[PDB]
Amino acid sequence: TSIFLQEWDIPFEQLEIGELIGKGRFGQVYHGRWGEVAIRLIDIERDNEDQLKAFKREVMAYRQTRHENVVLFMGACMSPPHLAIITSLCKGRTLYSVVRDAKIVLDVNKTRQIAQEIVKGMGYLHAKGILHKDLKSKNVFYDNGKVVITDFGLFSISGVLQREDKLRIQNGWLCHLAPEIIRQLSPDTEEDKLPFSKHSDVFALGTIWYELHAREWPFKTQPAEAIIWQMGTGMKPNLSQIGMGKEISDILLFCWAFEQEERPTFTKLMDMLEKLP
Amino acid sequence: ELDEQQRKRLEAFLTQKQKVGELKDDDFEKISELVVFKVSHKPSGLVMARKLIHLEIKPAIRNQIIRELQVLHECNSPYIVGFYGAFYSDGEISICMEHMDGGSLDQVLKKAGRIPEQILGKVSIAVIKGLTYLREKHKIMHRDVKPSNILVNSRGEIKLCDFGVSGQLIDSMANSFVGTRSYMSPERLQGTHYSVQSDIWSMGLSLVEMAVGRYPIPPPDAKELELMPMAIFELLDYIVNEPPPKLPSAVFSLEFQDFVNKCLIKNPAERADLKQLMVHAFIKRSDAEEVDFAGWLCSTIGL
Ligand SMILES: Cc1c(=O)n(C)c(Nc2ccc(I)cc2F)c2c(=O)n(C3CC3)c(=O)n(-c3cccc(NC(=O)CCOCCOCCNC(=O)CCC4=[N+]5C(=Cc6ccc(-c7ccc[nH]7)n6[B-]5(F)F)C=C4)c3)c12
Ligand SMILES: Nc1ncnc2c1ncn2[C@@H]1O[C@H](COP(=O)(O)OP(=O)(O)NP(=O)(O)O)[C@@H](O)[C@H]1O
Ligand SMILES: Nc1ncnc2c1ncn2[C@@H]1O[C@H](COP(=O)(O)OP(=O)(O)NP(=O)(O)O)[C@@H](O)[C@H]1O
Repeated sequence: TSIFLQEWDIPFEQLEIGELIGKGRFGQVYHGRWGEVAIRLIDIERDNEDQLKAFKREVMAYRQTRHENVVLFMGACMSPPHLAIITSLCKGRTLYSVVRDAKIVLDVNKTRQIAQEIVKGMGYLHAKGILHKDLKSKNVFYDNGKVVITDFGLFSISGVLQREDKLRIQNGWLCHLAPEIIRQLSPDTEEDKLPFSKHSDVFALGTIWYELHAREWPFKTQPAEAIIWQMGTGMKPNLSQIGMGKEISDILLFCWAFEQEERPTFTKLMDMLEKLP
Repeated sequence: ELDEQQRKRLEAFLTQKQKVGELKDDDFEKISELVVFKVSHKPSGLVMARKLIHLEIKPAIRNQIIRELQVLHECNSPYIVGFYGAFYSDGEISICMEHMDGGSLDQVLKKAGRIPEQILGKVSIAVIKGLTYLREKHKIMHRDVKPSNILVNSRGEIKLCDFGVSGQLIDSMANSFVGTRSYMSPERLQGTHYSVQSDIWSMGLSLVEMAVGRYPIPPPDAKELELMPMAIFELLDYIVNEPPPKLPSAVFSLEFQDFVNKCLIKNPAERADLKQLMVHAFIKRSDAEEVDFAGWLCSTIGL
């Protein structure tokens, strides 16, 4: 019914909480000290034992992860209604904020590398039976060549969807969602019951690959209802309008493929990215 | 394209804005919830409606925003709700406008059962002449016509609201709501180029919802029309690929049935444009009608 912080293999004497690092839809994220760390406090209902035992199911998994492209899960203390999740703190900027900084060169060799890092990290989490369910550039960190994935598995237990007969959709979410998912969004949809897969996670990498070259998200102009219909029926942009060759544009066709089984594993995708000029 | 009973009320509104000057949070006292609130300005004995959109962005953008919402000072019509000022406060831009005591047509339809054809004839002129104003005198299209944004009052005016003037506020809003009732034209859903024809369709589909008393997609079977569980993507794919909705043959005049049928054509070139609808039999007939709109309003709403 509870999780204590001494249950972890990271030796924990004292934990300090600093300023708020940023606004976010899911709990709050503070600076912390332990070295420096990132504390995400989240709130639950006092007695919803069915979602809390579902959460312990998650974090036991993360206790086993260690990999240089995955944020370091350090600990997680659960005494309801307050919960925390403690990962190491990422020096540097989000890939989101780097893609959008004019002062930053993003050459086709360097984007091929930043994509390979995410793929490695993502192969590792798949290897261990962990879907991310919210892969995106705001949940990848970049600092002078080191590339770290964060926030994996959080979406299951998240509640970022929560008006009456009206689903809240945030800008940028829908263009990461493979069609098998898009076709199912309702005002009754719950994050714990959407059909995520290793395939939907590869789709979301496609959206980052587009974003790495376009330096903006796909479907930037269009309204949300438009995006749902276009994407449910299979309509995907390409990168010829900005002068990207056949091979940079062949990545997208494989990752964004309409039938899941046609999308590669992360292993296969790592091979395809090695073969670029 | 000009009346004088209408010319008095606009000259009466242009004087009520001289009274306000500039605006800030502490000027306003919350009366009731309507997100929008009906609020009581204290520096001016004028009950406004304030809408509060939450935005969180750096200052060079919030000023680029307010500059573009200054355009609504210039636009003024008896078929457009009145704009007073637009200011930023506490991480939320606030638009204060004319308050309208009858509400939107989707809540009067919520309380009434269905709206009788004669009243719907007037509103179409409101809407028809409303949108034609902004295309001809401001080169803007509405971009969000639906029942929730058509406003009525005990004095008997009907006007539009909530339209696409500021292209940067479009961009700065962070998240959108999607539900079971969509009013988006099939050409917008498919991502192709679009004009005021989208608003005409959005008007057509709004008119058949108000005349039937039920959002008309998916169309009801014979069991539900006699007495008179779906995912977003199958509603939107219905709108693009199935034949458009249509009024029930029996209970509505042939002029009306055609009027919506011409709005709900799928190919936006064949759809009726703004002033084809100005000369349609159905609105020539309702124009030269005497309906006491304020009377039907105050009687069924209770004010
Ligand atoms: C925008 C909006 C807003 O301003 N205010 C001020 C709002 N408040 C408000 C307003 C009035 C009053 I009294 C009271 C109020 F409270 C709202 C607002 O309250 N609420 C509700 C409550 C929450 C809103 O929901 N929204 C809002 C409304 C509508 C739409 C949206 N979202 C979207 O549409 C999302 C999809 O992204 C659209 C991106 O499109 C950007 C515009 N890009 C173009 O058009 C390019 C077209 C084009 N052209 C080309 C060439 C030429 C040549 C000539 C012309 C031309 C045509 C016409 C003139 N020249 N063109 B070419 F067409 F430019 C080539 C291409 C959100 C509000
Ligand atoms: N390990 C970390 N190190 C440093 N900053 C972090 C870390 N994890 C999250 N943050 C930041 O904390 C804030 C909140 O994180 P998060 O709630 O994931 O927001 P987000 O994932 O960027 N956007 P969203 O999920 O759509 O709400 C953001 O400013 C993040 O960049
Ligand atoms: N000027 C107004 N006077 C009175 N009621 C209003 C006014 N503007 C909006 N409302 C009501 O406020 C509620 C919300 O309006 P609105 O902000 O337009 O959101 P919405 O109707 O749910 N859809 P949307 O307009 O796109 O945001 C509805 O019940 C409207 O009838």
